[PDB]
Amino acid sequence: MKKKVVIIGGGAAGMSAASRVKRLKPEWDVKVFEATEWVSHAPCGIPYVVEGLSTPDKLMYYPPEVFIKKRGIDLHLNAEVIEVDTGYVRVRGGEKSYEWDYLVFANGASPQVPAIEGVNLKGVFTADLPPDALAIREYMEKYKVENVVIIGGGYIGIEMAEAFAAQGKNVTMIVRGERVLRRSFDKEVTDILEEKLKKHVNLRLQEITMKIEGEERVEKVVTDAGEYKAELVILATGIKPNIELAKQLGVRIGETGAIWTNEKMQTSVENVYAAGDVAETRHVITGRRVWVPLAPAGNKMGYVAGSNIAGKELHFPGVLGTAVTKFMDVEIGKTGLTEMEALKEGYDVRTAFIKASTRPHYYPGGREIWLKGVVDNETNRLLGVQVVGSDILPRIDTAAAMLMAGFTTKDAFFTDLAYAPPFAPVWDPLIVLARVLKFLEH
Amino acid sequence: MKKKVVIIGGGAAGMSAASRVKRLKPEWDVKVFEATEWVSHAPCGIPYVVEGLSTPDKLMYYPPEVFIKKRGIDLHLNAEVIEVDTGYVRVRENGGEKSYEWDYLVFANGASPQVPAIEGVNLKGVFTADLPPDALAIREYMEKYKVENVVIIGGGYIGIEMAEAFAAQGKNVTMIVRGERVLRRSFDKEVTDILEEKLKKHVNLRLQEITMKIEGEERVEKVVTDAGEYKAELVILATGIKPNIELAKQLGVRIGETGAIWTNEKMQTSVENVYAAGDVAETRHVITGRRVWVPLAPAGNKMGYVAGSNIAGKELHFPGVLGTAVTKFMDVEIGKTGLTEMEALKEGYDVRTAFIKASTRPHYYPGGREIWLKGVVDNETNRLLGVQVVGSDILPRIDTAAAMLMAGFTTKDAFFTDLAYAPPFAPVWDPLIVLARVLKFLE
Ligand SMILES: Cc1cc2nc3c(=O)[nH]c(=O)nc-3n(C[C@H](O)[C@H](O)[C@H](O)COP(=O)(O)OP(=O)(O)OC[C@H]3O[C@@H](n4cnc5c(N)ncnc54)[C@H](O)[C@@H]3O)c2cc1C
Ligand SMILES: Cc1cc2nc3c(=O)[nH]c(=O)nc-3n(C[C@H](O)[C@H](O)[C@H](O)COP(=O)(O)OP(=O)(O)OC[C@H]3O[C@@H](n4cnc5c(N)ncnc54)[C@H](O)[C@@H]3O)c2cc1C
Ligand SMILES: CC(C)(COP(=O)(O)OP(=O)(O)OC[C@H]1O[C@@H](n2cnc3c(N)ncnc32)[C@H](O)[C@@H]1OP(=O)(O)O)[C@@H](O)C(=O)NCCC(=O)NCCS
Ligand SMILES: CC(C)(COP(=O)(O)OP(=O)(O)OC[C@H]1O[C@@H](n2cnc3c(N)ncnc32)[C@H](O)[C@@H]1OP(=O)(O)O)[C@@H](O)C(=O)NCCC(=O)NCCS
Repeated sequence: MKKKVVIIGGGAAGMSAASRVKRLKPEWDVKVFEATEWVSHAPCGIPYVVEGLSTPDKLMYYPPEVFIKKRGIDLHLNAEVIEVDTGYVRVRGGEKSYEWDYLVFANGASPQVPAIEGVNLKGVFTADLPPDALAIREYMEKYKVENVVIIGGGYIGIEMAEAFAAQGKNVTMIVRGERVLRRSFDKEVTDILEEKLKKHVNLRLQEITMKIEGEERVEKVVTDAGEYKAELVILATGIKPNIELAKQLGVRIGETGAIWTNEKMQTSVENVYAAGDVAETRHVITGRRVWVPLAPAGNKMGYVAGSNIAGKELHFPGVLGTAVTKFMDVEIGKTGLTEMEALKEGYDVRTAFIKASTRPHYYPGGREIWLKGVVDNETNRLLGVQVVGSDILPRIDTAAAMLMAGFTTKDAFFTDLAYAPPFAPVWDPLIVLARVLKFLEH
Repeated sequence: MKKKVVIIGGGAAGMSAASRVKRLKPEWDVKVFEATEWVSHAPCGIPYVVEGLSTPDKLMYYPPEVFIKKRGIDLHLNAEVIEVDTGYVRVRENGGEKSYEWDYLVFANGASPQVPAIEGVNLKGVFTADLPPDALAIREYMEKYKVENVVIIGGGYIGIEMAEAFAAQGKNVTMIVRGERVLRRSFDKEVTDILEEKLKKHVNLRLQEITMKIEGEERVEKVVTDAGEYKAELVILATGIKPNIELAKQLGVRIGETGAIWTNEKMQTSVENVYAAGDVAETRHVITGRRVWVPLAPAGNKMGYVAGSNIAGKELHFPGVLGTAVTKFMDVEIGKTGLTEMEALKEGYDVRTAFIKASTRPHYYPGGREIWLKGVVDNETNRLLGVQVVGSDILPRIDTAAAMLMAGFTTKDAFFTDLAYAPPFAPVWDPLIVLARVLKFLE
């Protein structure tokens, strides 16, 4: 029998789920309901759209007709799913009902709303979806901005901060405690991003935002600490998964806050799946259920969800917590457990923090790179690697493979990594790190 | 007790071994005999010093003072090992000869360029690019004599790296390649073709030519091949290299089928207490398990490390090599790991391949260059046999793939590996992941 598949949300995870199902089952009716004008879009591009490095149409991978005419997917744009119950969906010109044999929550995560005064003032913005990027640029046109404040010291906030310093503004970051990205990175890595950050940005640590002032336009921001002139505000205080439709069916919600899924991306409710930013996943090292709202996993989850619906078993092994960002000259990145995390999990750990060069001592253009590694004292296995400086991608990606596989410090050392003078030093920083840790054996 | 450890060769392999031994056994007598004046040197920097992009003193990692004073190695510079016998080594240093007892011996005397049977190889103006003294000799010749036209006899990596060194200096460069294509021995056609496009535009690329003779006055002026003549004031012979095994043979040391000194995981040779590390040594291949010869720097260094540890009674095993290597001509990056399609087929594998094109950034973020990937896969097990990468930003794809191959990843293992994404780094689907997907998990 043909079967009716319904997908809520037309982002990365949603279309990956949509494509996969139709690809495997062309005779099946695959509907996607997206609330906005946007499909196959990238929230990752926003900062760079706003910076103006590029345009907002380039936050699409594929246009609608590629999905409808070229891939046979019944794509409903401007369509908001408002209710769900067993076997039925309710959507909004018009408010119609649809039946499903399978359901995918490819539903994403909306930004967290801190309840303080002036949050609703023309002038205050939160960066999540592509319509937000156009709204900020449509604003900087209708008004004249020179002072910008950013509440949040995470990555979303840093990328937005950079997106304004490049446009030559007086930017102020207000983070709620002792360091930037304290939740995800360790101090000795975070310090090196901050040296560069302090300089190009008014970094205000250990502060809480109290109110936002203005008329109908924003004009000032007050914190427990001091006042700052501001004509535009970005709020990046974290995000939370859109779980409100999920509960509508008493789908299990994870310790994490996101929708509980298994290896097949199935939920606690039969024929109901979940993928992307709404979905809680598994950690590859730890085995703990964890929430890591990032793009590559989002897509893979959609791919995995699509496959199981179309009746070919596939497992998603989980995630490593691999992530990477940048402030100007400085590349920041991790994969696996941070020292803090590894401690929280009750591991017995040793660590190492080294500096190296990015090129051999002869070939020019050699820049600095720092690496912190975390190792389990009992097994010698790597638990995580953090890298900062220049040219950190080969290291992070490489270490991610090694972790996936459960490499030891010794396994890493003898791995045949490449060397040429225009590429890396003789002793690759990753294998240097792995040597400084040592291979202990009772 | 307090053993005597003698190491022939002061390159990466020798110094790694000497350092390791002394580090584990500080009460031991450790001697390094190096023929030249250079210790801890980088022959890998010869092309870049020739280009003038770097000074020669930059080829040394540590000054010899560090090994002697700071580490305790009895380093003997300008000292050549002439004969080897069980227990003894004959060395020529201060014009004369002398004798040294060894309890442990390491061959780290590397590999030297193959001397071709052409007439006129010994004219002045003809150089080999193998050791640091060569790089000086090349600059000093360009200083003493006017050079406009440069001819490279090559095809392989050194050749291309030497060819580039002369081009960006404005010189007129010609490459003589025996048979169909550049780098034909180590890469597949569809990979080298992309480099070759870039080569021909900045090089007089001459394929399927056997250089017959090098002619000139007292010094070089022309190169004659069975294809024709080429005006040349300077010649680089880079037709391949051979392991220095002639003094191993005196000891009765087993030589592997590759031509290099046979070893095991411990870097031990056929002869008791005798070791070999670096470009002299034959090692294991991580995938095939076959004996292989890959004269490259990171392996040579680890081989020295491993040899040192075993001499000093701390057992360690070198797992072998993947055939991982990387080069660049201009802004074209070329690199491989594992087996090519040709190697795999030669080894009798049931093989499927894929060749894809992608970008280094997403279509929003700018600066996106082109990247091409080739993957070889075993049909029966779904495991990656090898990956070749060409274009821009290829280091992540090779290093990551190397780890995967080292470990025995399948295409599905590769596909589901948590690789990093941010716009200034890569596209949402890393080109490696696309390769793994286009390859397929057929079972
Ligand atoms: C500014 C920013 C920068 C980022 N940078 C990176 C990065 O560098 N690297 C990285 O890996 N990740 C990054 N991410 C995260 C990445 O964008 C997400 O993890 C990924 O896009 C998740 O895809 P998704 O389809 O699951 O959710 P989304 O991409 O958010 O798609 C969900 C869609 O569902 C729609 N929807 C919501 N509710 C309904 C409803 N009730 N009815 C119908 N439709 C609905 C929404 O309109 C939305 O379009 C970034 C995110 C942001 C916000
Ligand atoms: C032009 C060029 C470019 C290269 N580029 C790269 C690259 O990009 N990446 C890479 O991984 N590898 C590269 N290599 C290879 C790399 O240099 C070698 O694999 C590495 O140096 C091997 O170290 P080794 O000590 O075994 O040999 P060597 O570094 O050559 O050391 C051997 C030493 O032993 C000495 N010796 C020889 N005979 C005697 C004797 N009779 N008595 C005493 N001493 C003796 C020699 O003088 C020599 O200094 C390149 C090589 C060349 C020539
Ligand atoms: C593109 C998207 C819809 C997924 O669709 P997908 O079909 O799984 O991925 P592709 O369109 O690239 O793949 C189509 C086919 O081409 C092949 N392919 C992809 N790239 C290729 C390449 N460069 N060379 C050769 N083949 C390629 C794939 O193998 C696939 O084959 P298959 O259908 O048999 O599996 C989804 O990832 C998306 O919405 N992306 C944009 C949004 C986003 O990811 N943003 C990032 C979050 S901020
Ligand atoms: C340098 C050489 C002698 C090896 O020496 P080594 O002692 O084994 O390696 P290092 O010099 O880095 O040793 C430094 C020590 O400090 C440690 N260290 C700590 N932090 C470090 C850092 N951030 N970077 C490098 N080493 C660090 C190393 O782990 C090592 O520890 P160990 O003594 O306990 O083993 C050898 O590689 C050589 O001669 N190289 C020159 C030629 C070459 O590199 N290649 C030739 C062709 S390109």
